[PDB]
Parts: sequence; structure tokens; C-alpha cells
Amino acid sequence: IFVYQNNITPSAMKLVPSIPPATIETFNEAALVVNITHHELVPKHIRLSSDEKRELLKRYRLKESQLPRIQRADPVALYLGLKRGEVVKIIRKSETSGRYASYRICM
Amino acid sequence: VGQQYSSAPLRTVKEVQFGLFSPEEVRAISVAKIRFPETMDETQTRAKIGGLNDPRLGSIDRNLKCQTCQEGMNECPGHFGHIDLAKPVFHVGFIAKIKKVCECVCMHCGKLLLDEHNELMRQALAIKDSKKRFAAIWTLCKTKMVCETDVPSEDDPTQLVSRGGCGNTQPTIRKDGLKLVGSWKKDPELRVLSTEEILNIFKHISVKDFTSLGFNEVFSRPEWMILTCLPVPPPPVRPSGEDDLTFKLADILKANISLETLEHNGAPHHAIEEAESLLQFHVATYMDNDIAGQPQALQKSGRPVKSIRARLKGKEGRIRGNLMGKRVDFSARTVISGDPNLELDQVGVPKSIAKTLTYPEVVTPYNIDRLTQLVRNGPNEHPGAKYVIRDSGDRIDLRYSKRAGDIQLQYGWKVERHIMDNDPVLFNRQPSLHKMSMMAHRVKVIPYSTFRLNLSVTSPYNADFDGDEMNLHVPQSEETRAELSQLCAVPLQIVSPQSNKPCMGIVQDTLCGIRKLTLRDTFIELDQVLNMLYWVPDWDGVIPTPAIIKPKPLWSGKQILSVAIPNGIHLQRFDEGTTLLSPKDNGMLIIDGQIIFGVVEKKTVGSSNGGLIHVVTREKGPQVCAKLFGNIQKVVNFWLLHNGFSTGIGDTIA
Amino acid sequence: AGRAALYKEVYNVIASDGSYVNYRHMALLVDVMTTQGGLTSVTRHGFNRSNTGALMRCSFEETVEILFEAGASAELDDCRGVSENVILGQMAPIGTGAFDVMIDEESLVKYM
Amino acid sequence: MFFIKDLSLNITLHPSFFGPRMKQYLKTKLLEEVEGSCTGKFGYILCVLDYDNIDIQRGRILPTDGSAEFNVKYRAVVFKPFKGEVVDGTVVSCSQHGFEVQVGPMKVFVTKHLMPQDLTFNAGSNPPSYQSSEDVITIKSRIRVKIEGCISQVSSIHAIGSIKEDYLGAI
Amino acid sequence: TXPGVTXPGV
Amino acid sequence: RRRLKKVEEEENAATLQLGQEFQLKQINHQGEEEELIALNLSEARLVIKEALVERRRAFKRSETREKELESIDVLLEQTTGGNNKDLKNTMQYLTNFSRFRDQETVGAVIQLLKSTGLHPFEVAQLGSLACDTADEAKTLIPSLNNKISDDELERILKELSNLETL
Amino acid sequence: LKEKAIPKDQRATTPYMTKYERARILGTRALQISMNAPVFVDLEGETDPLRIAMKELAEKKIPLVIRRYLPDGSFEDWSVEELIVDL
Amino acid sequence: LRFGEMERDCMIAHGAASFLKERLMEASDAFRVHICGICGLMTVIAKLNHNQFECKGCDNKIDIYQIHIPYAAKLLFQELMAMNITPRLYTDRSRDF
Amino acid sequence: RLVKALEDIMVHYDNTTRNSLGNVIQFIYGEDGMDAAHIEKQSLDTIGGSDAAFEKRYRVDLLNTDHTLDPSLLESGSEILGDLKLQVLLDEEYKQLVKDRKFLREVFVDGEANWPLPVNIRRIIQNAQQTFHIDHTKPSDLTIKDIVLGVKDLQENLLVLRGKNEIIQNAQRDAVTLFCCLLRSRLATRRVLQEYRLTKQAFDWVLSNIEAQFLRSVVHPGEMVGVLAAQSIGEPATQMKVTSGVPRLKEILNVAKNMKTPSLTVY
DNA sequence: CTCATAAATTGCAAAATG
RNA sequence: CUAAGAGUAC
DNA sequence: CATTTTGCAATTAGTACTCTTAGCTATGAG
Ligand SMILES: [Mg+2]
Ligand SMILES: [Zn+2]
Ligand SMILES: [Zn+2]
Ligand SMILES: [Zn+2]
Repeated sequence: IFVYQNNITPSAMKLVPSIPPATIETFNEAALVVNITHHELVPKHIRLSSDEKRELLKRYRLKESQLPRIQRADPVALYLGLKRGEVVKIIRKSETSGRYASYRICM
Repeated sequence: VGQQYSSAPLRTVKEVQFGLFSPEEVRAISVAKIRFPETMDETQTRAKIGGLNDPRLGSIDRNLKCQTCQEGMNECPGHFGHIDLAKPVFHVGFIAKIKKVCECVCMHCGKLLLDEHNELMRQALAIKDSKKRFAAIWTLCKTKMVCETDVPSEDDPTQLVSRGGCGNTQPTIRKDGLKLVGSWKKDPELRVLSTEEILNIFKHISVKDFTSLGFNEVFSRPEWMILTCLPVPPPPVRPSGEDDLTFKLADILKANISLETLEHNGAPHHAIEEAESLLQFHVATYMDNDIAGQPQALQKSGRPVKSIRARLKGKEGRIRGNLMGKRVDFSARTVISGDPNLELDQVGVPKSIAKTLTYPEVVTPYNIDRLTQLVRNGPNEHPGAKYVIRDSGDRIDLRYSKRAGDIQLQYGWKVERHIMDNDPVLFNRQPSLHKMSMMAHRVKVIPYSTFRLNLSVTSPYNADFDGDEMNLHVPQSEETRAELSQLCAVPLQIVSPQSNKPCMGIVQDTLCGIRKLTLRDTFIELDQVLNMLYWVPDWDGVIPTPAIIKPKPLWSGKQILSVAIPNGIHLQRFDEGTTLLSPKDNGMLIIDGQIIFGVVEKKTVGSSNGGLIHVVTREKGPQVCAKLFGNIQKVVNFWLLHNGFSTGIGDTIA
Repeated sequence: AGRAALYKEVYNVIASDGSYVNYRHMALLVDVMTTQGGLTSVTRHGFNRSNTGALMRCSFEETVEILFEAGASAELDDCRGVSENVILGQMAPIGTGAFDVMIDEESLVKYM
Repeated sequence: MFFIKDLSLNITLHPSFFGPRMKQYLKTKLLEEVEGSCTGKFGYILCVLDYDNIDIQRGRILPTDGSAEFNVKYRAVVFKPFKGEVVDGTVVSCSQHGFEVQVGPMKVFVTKHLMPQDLTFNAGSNPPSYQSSEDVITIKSRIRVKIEGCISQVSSIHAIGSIKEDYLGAI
Repeated sequence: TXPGVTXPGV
Repeated sequence: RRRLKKVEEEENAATLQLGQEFQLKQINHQGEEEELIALNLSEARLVIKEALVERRRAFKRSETREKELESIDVLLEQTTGGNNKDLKNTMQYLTNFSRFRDQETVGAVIQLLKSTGLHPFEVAQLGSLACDTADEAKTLIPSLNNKISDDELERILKELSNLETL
Repeated sequence: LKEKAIPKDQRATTPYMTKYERARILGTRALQISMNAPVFVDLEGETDPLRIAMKELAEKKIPLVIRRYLPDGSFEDWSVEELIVDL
Repeated sequence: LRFGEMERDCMIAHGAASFLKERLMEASDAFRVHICGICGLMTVIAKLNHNQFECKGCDNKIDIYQIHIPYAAKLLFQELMAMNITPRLYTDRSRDF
Repeated sequence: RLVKALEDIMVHYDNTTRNSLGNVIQFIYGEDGMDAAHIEKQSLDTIGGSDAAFEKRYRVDLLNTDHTLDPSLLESGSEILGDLKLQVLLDEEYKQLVKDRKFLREVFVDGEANWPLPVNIRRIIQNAQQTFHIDHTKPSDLTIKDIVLGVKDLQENLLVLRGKNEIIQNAQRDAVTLFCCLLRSRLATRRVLQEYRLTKQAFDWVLSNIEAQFLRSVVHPGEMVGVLAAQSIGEPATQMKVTSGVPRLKEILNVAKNMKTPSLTVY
């Protein structure tokens, strides 16, 4: 994770994607002053393992696209370091049932 | 009689596959080439052969069968013709798309500008959906203006790899009306990109290139976006004075003949260009007359021509005016009036409307006698029958059939008869903003000219009686009847999913009356008690012991009203400041179906959550709740009739 | 969090005039609007752009343009939507149509 | 030649036909329609194997119809002619244009152009036959013929045969 | 674009 | 796929393009793949006889050429009803051109041709045509060219001709 | 079809007949009764095909099965006999 | 009387699919049109009394099907084909859900 | 616009809420799988009241005197006191109730106790009381073990999802957790024995009725919840410092970058 | 003398510079 | 018959 | 390396009723 003060030069963004499996993630200090995940609006996000994703798609008979989508630019997706194809489990305090579990696939 | 039997297998459409007509497909499917712009021959009594109304595309007269399929106008789908255009023209709907495609492929060698050697092409081609692929490819290759006969190597930017590029420079392409003009960089060279050269360059696009652009090998290739053989819809599409499409096709044929003669006889290039532009304009206005910038193709009467796009789009187009919503038979509409003596799920149907709207009932050993009697009665008295459909498909109308004598009905036939009592009929008040505004009622035939519905059931419909009109739809099969009665029945709709509370209640006079009836001061003598008890249809037949026995037997209003409330209902609401004793008689306590205390008013019998309606329907069922509606309205309306309630100017005076 | 805010906005709209709508209706609305990862508006530029079938996309707005784009892209419409089966005049796979009714010969014989 | 293949047929049953003998009705109605029939896709169809328990499946009520649409799957024995296949047969008729040979359920017409120059028609004989220098082809005569051309029709499959090749003729 | 959906441009 | 129109090579036994649905492997009604077996004339006759006697027994509970023809005619008339003209012609064609009598000989033939490890169409044609020599078999069935050795084919047709009876 | 058909031993749907299932069962059965289908229940004088279907369903004498389609295309076969009509 | 869009929507919310189909097909316009399985277009010449179905171009006479669609739908498809769009109608699934 | 947007949403047979494409909108309808028409407003007693009041209402101790029980409440009122097994059962039951109290206080920041839930327990309790003629003076026939095991078994019997794997079981527990919290709030041993004074047959009948009503309130697969929601939102719109009503509904559905009155809330 | 033709949303590719 | 227009009902 | 700027049309509650008018005008030529 690279943390910058103000911005990154455009000539530096192009070389940010290095040789795999090394991944570089850029975050702004101003955007990291407040942790978004502690907001009451923000529910609990838990990254799923590959085995868990396979079990999810098996049990719910889903395809990759039939899951709810989460952009690979969402502040929470950047926060937890999601890569495309990884499914997050969302625990939400519902008002009709106490707990509701959703699943969002990164796109 | 409908349509006669066909031996072709019957299936339901599972997948609708779109695409573009290939010109050879248009030539193959066409049954008659159209060559002359006239519609009728010189005799004016037959359809001209070779004209726009060739009988091979479908007969225009009932007395004549279609020349191709040897079937009448009732059966013939209408078969397409084809006009072989003298020169290719743009499709008006695809011009922009065409532009984009010709902005992505080299205009000389006919190959895509940036193959996978370019950095972003791997990401662009990795996209799955065709539309996003094309969007990325266009937005990346639109700024590239060279075919790049030699490109830097993917391994390293030192050596040069030569691909199948001709090395020319692609132009900047703009649209000037119905044509595309290209400006090549000056070594600018501005020239109109003729449809012939664009069609040529599209026919040179490799399969991989255009399937990466989002096109398909089989269904829609890019070169099919340029028209060379225009399909001619049959006269069924443009019935006849002639239709607007007929005149537009006549104009197209006239322009095509003009250009063809100028080509064959030889002519200056300017006249050829003018004829080509006129042909393009006529084709575009035939397919779209609302082109921005260009003037509308006006009709012979001075009005804009109705193009096909105009026929499709809009509220009155095909989709929204004839497919999403369409005019239907077996429906009535008239003024609505209230009737406190009707059940909640009942609707009053005028005798005339019942005599008009009909239901087909299949002849069964169980209903042979009654349908036979209805047939004997005929269609001019109610109840009766209007038609008999035999197993052979022949229809017997009860009018003019009495001469042939009585009809011996056979099992399996249909008797199409007047809608009678207890027929599930969909009842609707428009705009019909929710599902409760369209509910299944039971027919009660009445001897007057208005629809009659319970006062409560007006609340879901948002219906008054100051001139409102309502619609009545009759199912024409046992399946639709059954699911209408078992899913759309009014009692099943009492509790709305809209707010998990009842949508109907006691309203208007009854509500006022019930408040006046359940006051502590309200005491009822023996005779009025007997009448009110009898007015409850499901009264158990035992007179409750009066609230006061000596010196005069007086029943309170709460005691009599508790007869309407079904046995076994417990309700306990505490209003503002009420105690277990009620100094203000507010609140509500009902124990085992007897109103222990509380004035019965809007909060109790109205459409409120936790009220009497909700409790009754959740405990005993929707049918018992409808029965409760009827009983409460009956008893309260009788009491208010014999008590009276008015209002005047003095009521507004302090 | 955007979906939660959208539900709160819709609920405040519903409750401004004192009316009450069940939670699950507004929850379905906000979940449909945010099932694509972003706030999909209820507009011709919003839900109508999703690749959900040309015949039902055109039934709302921009009919002829949708038909042209489907023809150009050779779209395959699977006729799963309500509007597709409404247009083609066939029982939509909804409500009573969300299943198939078939016949058991063995049970019919076992009855008698 | 003779093969056995999987076939599927869609049968529609009226509401009045649903009784304890529905399976018997479906089994009988599969017969009389495909037994000994002919189609262009699979040639002739002679009989159905394993009649003890044929796969009938469940059926499906057509909405607003009530008639059930069964998709009955079965094993059918077929005789599909193929191009360039040698097969024995029996001559049943002769004419100027050629002669007909009985192969299974079908008749193959060998034209007069497809016999050696020595063989010639002879109508003087009763019945008329084909006489050559070394052999004669008459009625009810065994003959081996190679099919070299087939036209695919549904109600009646047609094949074109010949005996011009070596070791083709009367056995 | 257009208008609607000037140009581009102008 | 759903390719509109269809371009296909002409059916040719020598080229072994029996058809797109006449390939070696076919998915059965159980969902698995089985080889496309081809029944020779004697084997097909025996299969038809077994099916017809099974049908006759089910309905009941619910050799020389002349006597065999009489028996098959009686059984066919007893088992099925009408539209059997094609079935009768095929049955008499099979009985007349019957290369084998009973189950043991046809089983021996089919297991020998399986041990040859050859195509089912080709082995069925070999069991159907009463060939004598090796080059004769090669010229009768072009598909056998450059597939099997001369001596092995000659000897196996020798045993096949030996197994011919009546 | 074999891959699609979920075996009876592991059907994961509700054993209770839904309102839509009951509505369609009643509609189909009433239609068949109207078209002279055999009746498996004794009649106490009823003549309406709909109430005939209701009486048939009351004692589970309807010879039909629901084929409930999962969103993936897989289906479960629930015989009307083993479905419990609670509503 | 008009069975408008939102009336259809109310019948959808009620879940009565067969009643909606009856409203939009039997009560208004039910049209039997023929197509071929090769090309899903309605370019099938039908001779019902002579029992001959033939789609010219595809060179087929046994790969035909009949479908029941509203005449408005047939007219829409005809105007689409007249406008160089092929709404091919296929009676089997070429893809999984 | 709302109807067209939501026209293809449907509850499928696996209880998920999917559109025409098969995309999952909700993994269970309404996040609890309940039909909207079968929902009534009820009070959650665990969340309300004070810690001392909650203890007095629910805390049961067989070893002390501050939170003991009257022996006349039940048949074995003088035998249970001093026991260890039933004290363990009450200890875990009260710990579960404390957990429910904390959970519900977490779910609702404002502590609102009246919320819409499928099955109305109060009406069933009153029906049993009026059917079995509870006299409120006779010692109860029930035993504590019966009450605890019956409540636990009833919670196990409320099935929304019938699947047979860990994901489906977790989803089922998540779907029924709030209704189970309500059920424990109402059918507590203290409340059953003292406030309501259920008998043995009456308790069994209450359990059976709760199970039946909950299984009856589950949403029906094939339900067109999309059009239902669209109409249920649009119908109140017709009856209609910060913009509200129809203009605000338009501002929300048409997700507009610029809106008339953008206001921000800071705590 | 009669037939034939003259509010509010969206949706950007240029063109210029220093 | 079609199209356009005007007025009107809820 | 950093901005920057610009020009506008299509689509937008349901049904339902009644009545009124008009359908290329004028000129050439066989
Ligand atoms: Mg009014
Ligand atoms: Zn025709
Ligand atoms: Zn080039
Ligand atoms: Zn075709």
C-alpha cells in the first residue's frame, strides 16, 4: 500500500501495476483520516475464500454475473483490497430479521 | 370458426434471436420482385403484377385468395417482396453505428486498426458483453488515424513487427445529414464516402475483427448495415386511397428507376449524385421520418409521412399501444353507484351488460340441464344463452336458429351464455394505481343501468359515485375464472401487502352510524332489537339478555353490534387517558366477540392496523372478514335509517 | 451505505405525509437500484440500459433505437421477462406460471 | 443398413383420455404412427425395441389447453440407405428405364444406364426380364447392388443403385 | 450530440 | 449450434461420413454415451424376433425357410395390427437373406468381429454381405482400404463362410 | 434433463403448496372436469367444476405434479399428493 | 374497452398469468403464424388444406412450427423485417439460463 | 417508471429474489422471507424496560430470594428451588435473553420496541387462555424443562429455507433470528408460568399454532414482489426547508447530480 | 373537357494554447 | 374508413 | 503539464365520451 500526500503524477500511475503477484494500492492521507467501515450505515464486509466462493455458487446455483455487483473502485473495496472476482459477505442489521447476509462480487 | 387445423407442430417461442437481413436472404425470402411504382393495373380492377401490390405478396380483396399461399386475408400472414436498389444506401437507424464501425476499421485494407499488439487491446478484448467491447474499441481507435503497417514489438520497443496493414491514413469522419464525409489529413482532402466504398470496406472486415466489434458471423455482419435489397412489407402491413408506406415505397421505386435509367442511358455525374441522394432520402424517411436537421418527408395531403419508426415508438405505437396494452373484448364500462345491501365481494351488474358480456361454458353431464334451458331461453331474456359452439367449430347463433328447432346439446360443446350470479369478474377503476384497484367480484344481476358495489370496497378503488365509471372484464375459461377467484378475490385483498394492514373498512354513513349506535346513551327497545338482529344474516337465533331488564328491557347499541362481530375475537386498544373503566367511553375492549366497552368508530372498524378488520381477517379468515363487513353495514345502516342523521346551516353556527 | 441511505430517503419521502409502506417494498426498490454496484436510476438511461432483453427494454422507452441496437448486436432474448411473454402472447413465468403442471400416471393408477 | 437409434415423439392427449389405461393409450398411439413408417431424417422405421418399459416421462399440461404434451423417448429400429453401400436384394419388376430391387422395405431403381453393355432388356419373355451373355436377371432373382446416390424424401426414401462395378450382379 | 443525443461538435 | 442454413459434406460410406447424428458415439436416453452399434442381417432378424416374441408374451400375460416364414407370418399377424407392409417386406427380406440361424452363431460372429477391433458399420457390412475372398471384400467395402491386413481379413472371412449354414 | 432434475431425496423447497400452485392446480383440474375428465372423488351433488376441483384437492385426489423451476433451470417434481395445502 | 399497460401490471402483481394471457391473446387478437426452425422468420408459405409448409431459401418442408402470437406482434415483426431487422423466433433453448 | 423498472423481479423457489436475468436482488425476500400481508405490529419486550425491570420480568433464580419465584405459580414450586440442573437451564435461558436484549438494542439505536413481525404471539396466547379456561389461581401444570425444551424445539421448527447445507442453515438462522428473539421474549418461563399461566396442553397448543402461523406467513415462490413494491410505492405518491413529496421522489428515482435542497447532517 | 405534375436529463469531440 | 382538431367526464 | 470551453432536441397520469372537417389547386394538352 502506497500512501501519498496530495496526488500521483500520471507518468507514475502507468508503472504502478508491477509484475505479478506484486500489487500496489494507492491511498490518499486525506481520504484515510476517517475510517469509513465504522459508520453505522456501512455493514460488516468479510472477504470470502476461494473455497467459500465455490461453495456459495454451488449452493445458490449462481453464475459469476448473477451475484450483486460491487465496483472495484468502491471505498470499501479499496479498503479491504478486493480483486475482481472475489466475493464479499455483507452482514447487515435488518429490521425484519435481526441479521441478513448478502454477497457482492467484485467487478 | 377461427383458424382451420394445421399439421405444423405447435411450440411457444423460447428465444428471440435478433440480427440483420443479409441481401441474399432478402432475395431468397422474397416471393415477388417489385419493379413498378404503380399499385393497380390499367383496368383498376386487379392488383398490378410487378407493382407494389403484387398478389404474390397477399390479396387485397376478401373475395380473392392470396396468390402465393392460396389462402384468404384472414389467414395469410403476408409475404415480403424485395426492391433491388440501383445503388447501395445507408440504413438510417445504423448510420451512427456505421460511422463508429468505419471509425474502427481501416478504410482501405478493411482490417481493424489496433490488433492485440497494442497495450490496451488485451483489456478491450477481454470484455465479455459485445456492447462494452465495441464501446472500448471505438473510444480507443477513434483517435488513431493510420493503418500502422509496421508496429513496435510486444516483447520490447526495439524491433518492428509487420502485420497485414496497408499503411494508409484513416480520415476524420463526420455526418452531413444522411451521408458521411471524410477528411483525410493533407500531405485536408474532404470527400463524401460513397455507400459503395463503405460497403466494400465492410465486406473486407475479417470475421475476428467484427466479432470482436460485437457483430456475429451468422446473424449480423457489419456489411449488412448497408442496404442493397430493400424488403417490401405486404399490404397487410400497409392497408389501403393508399397508406403512407405505400406512397413512400412508390417514391423509393420512382427514385430507383430514375437512377437506374440515368445509369443505363448515361448521364452527368451531378445528376447521378442527385438521384442517389434522393434515393437515400426516400429510404431514410421510409424507415425514419423524424431525422433531426433534415426536413420531414411531407405527404400528398401536406402532412408528415408516418414512418415505420413513428409506427413503433410512442404511447400509440405498436409496443405500448397494441402489445403492452391493447383493446380487449368481453369488457364493459359504466357508471357506479353504492349499494349498502350488497356483500363486500359482490358487484351489481346491469341486466343489459349481463345480456351482452358472455362466458363460454363447456357442456358437461353435470350442467346439461341448465345450459340447455339457457339455450331454450335465447339471448333476449336473462338468464339465457347467446351462442353454441359445436365440436366441429361451427357456431349456432340463438337468433335465427329457432326456425331449425330446439338444439340437442352434446357433451364437449360450448354454450356461450350471459354472465349469471356468482360469476368471478375482474372489476377495475382506472387509473388503477395498485393491485387492490383491480379485484375479482361476484356478479349480482340488477334491474338498473349502473354498476353497484359495496361502500367499503370503494376505498381500495378510490371510487366515488359522482359520475365515476368502472370497467368489468369477464374471464372466458375455467382456468382464468379459477385463478381470478382464488388470487384476485376481494376478501383475499382485504389486507394489503402495501402497508400490512387492511385496505377496506367501514366508511361514510355506516361509520357515522356506528359511532352513534355504540354510545352509552343508545338504548334499543325490543322491536328495533328484533329487527336489527334479523338484519344480521348469520345471527345465531338467540336474543341476547338485555343490558337492562327492569323496569323496561333495553338493549344497548354495543350489545346489538356485538352480534355482528364473530364469536372468538379479542381486541384491546387503549385510547388517550382511558382506564380499565371508561369515563369517556373511549378505547375499545372486545372479549369473545362481545364489545365489553368503547365507542366503535374509525379506529376500530376502519382500515387501521390492529383494528377489528385486521384481527378478524387474521384470526378467522378473509371470508369471515367479508361476512363481518356485510353484517356491520347491514345492522348499522338499518339503525341509522330508523334513527336519522342530518346536517344543516345551524350546525355551522357558534 | 449508499443503499441504506437510499432506503432512508425513500422512507422519509413515504413518511413525510404520514403514510406508511412496509419495509420490504422499499428494500426491494433500493436493492434493485443498487444491485449493479452503483446507483442505477429509474430512467431510460438507468435500468433500461441493462442487458435484460431487447423486447422488454423497448417496452419502456426508446423502442426503435433498442430494436436497432439489438439487431446490430445479434442479441439473443431468452424470453424470461414478463414483457417478452406479454409481447409474444404466452404465459409469463410469473405467479401461476413460475412452474409447470405435469401428470403422474402411477399416482393416477394408484387412486384406482 | 439396419440400426437402432434413440427417437423422441411429442404426443398430445385430450383431457377426456386420462384414465388408468393412459400408459396403454400412449404405447398404442406411439405405434400405428411410427411402426413401419418412413421419414427423411432417419430413413425407414420398422419397429420399436424394449416395449416392456418404454420411457414415456411425465407429460405436461399445455396452459389454456388442458391437453397434455408427452415427450415419449424410445429405441427404434431403422433402415437408412447410404451412398456407396453394397447390399443384396430381390428383383420384383423390370422395365425399359431399369429394374427395381427389393432391399428390406424399400425398392431401389437401377436405371438402364447403370448396367454393362452386354445386358439388355427383353420383353418377349413372360414376365419381361434382362438377358445378357452370361446371366439373366428375372423376377424373384437375387442380385447384389451398390447404392451410389440417395435423395432424401420423408414419406418415401429413394435410392439409386448400380451393378456396373466388379462382382456386382446375380449371386 | 444532435441535438439531441450540437454535433458533436457545434 | 443454431447456424441458419447448413453446409455439409455429402454422405459417403467409403468416406465414413454417415451423418452428424450417425457418428460413432451417441448419447443414450440415460444420458451417457454409447457406441453406434450396427446390426447385421442375421443379428437384426434375431433382434426383431426377440422384440416381437417379447410383445406377444406381454400381450398374453396382459430350421427351414418355409416353416420359419409361416411361423413369423402367424406371429406378426397375432402381435401387431396394420401398417405392417414395410415390416412384412423387411421380415421376409431378412428371412430370405438370413446368413445365420440362432443366437450362438451370431454371438460368435459379433465377438469375433469385436476382436478384430473394427468399425461397427464395417463389421455389420461384413456380416451382411456373403463375400468369398479378400480383394473382393476390399472392392465391395471401400472403407476397408489401408485399415486391416490382407491375410487377417481373408482368414476371418474364411471362418465367416465356414459359419454359414443352410 | 438428468442433470436438471434434482432427485426426490434432496428437494430443498417448501413442502407446502403455494397460493399460485393451488390456483393453477384448481384452474387446470376445473378445466379438465369441464372437459369430461374422470372424477376420483364421490360427488355430493356438486356441479361447479371449480368446487369439484376443490373437493378433489381437499382429500388429495388430483393426479398432477408441480415442476418447480429453480432460477438456474433445474427443477423439482412435487406430487400434489405430498404437498400440504395449509393456506 | 382498453386493457391498458397498468391494468396488465396490476394483473401481474396479482400473479394471475393465465388470465393476463387470455386478456392479451384470446380476448383481443390471437394469430397463428408459421416459422421454420432454421431461420426464425415468419417466411413460411402455408397451404393448410393441401398440408404443405415451405420456407423458401432454407429449402425445408419438415422443419416448420406454428406459434400463437398477437396479430399486433406479427405486424411488429413484419415492420421490423421491413426495416432490415430479423426477429428470428426459435422454439428451443440454445443456451442455459 | 417504477413499475417498468421492477416488473421482472420475482421470488423464486429457492426463496431468492431474482430478476429476469437470474441476477439475485435479495438472497431472501424482504430479508426475512415473509409475505407482507401476514405482518403485524408487535412489541419486543426484551429490548424495553430497565435492567432492574428486565431482571424482575425475566430473571429467575432457584437459589436466592431477590429473584426467586412463588412456589404457587407451578405444580413443583417447592421442589425446583435448590436444584442445579434447572438452575442451569434458567441461567442459560436468561443469558440468551440478555444476549437478545443486547442484540435488539444494537439493531435499533433508538430502542423502538414495536416493530412489524409475522406471527402475533399475543393473540395466540389470548386464544389459548380463552379456550382452555385459565383460572389464574390454580398452580400451573407445566414444568420448567417442558417450557425450555418446547421453546428451543419450536425455534428449530421455524423453517424458512429447507436446504441441507451450512450456507442454507446459516441463512435460515439469520432469517428467523428476530422472530426467535420475539418468541423468547414472549414465551419465557417466568412469563409463561406467572403472567400467562399456560398449562401443559395449552402450551403445546400455543407452540403448534405459532409453528403453523409462521410456516403460513412465509412468502410464496412465484410472488411478483417487484410490481408489488412498485405499486405500493407509487400509490402513496398519488396521495401526496427541504423538498418532499412527489418532487423529492422524482429527485430520488431520477438519480440527479444536482438536487434542489442538499442538506447534510452532522452529529 | 378531364388526367397528370409542380422540468430535466443527456449526450462530448473537437481545437486551441502557452 | 383514416387523420387532424376542439370540447368534455372521473 | 495544465486546463478549458462550447453548443439543445426527445420525453415525459390513466382511461372514457361527444362533435367537426378533410382529404396536392391550378394549368397544360390530347
Ligand atoms: Mg369521483
Ligand atoms: Zn399469402
Ligand atoms: Zn489498412
Ligand atoms: Zn427459413
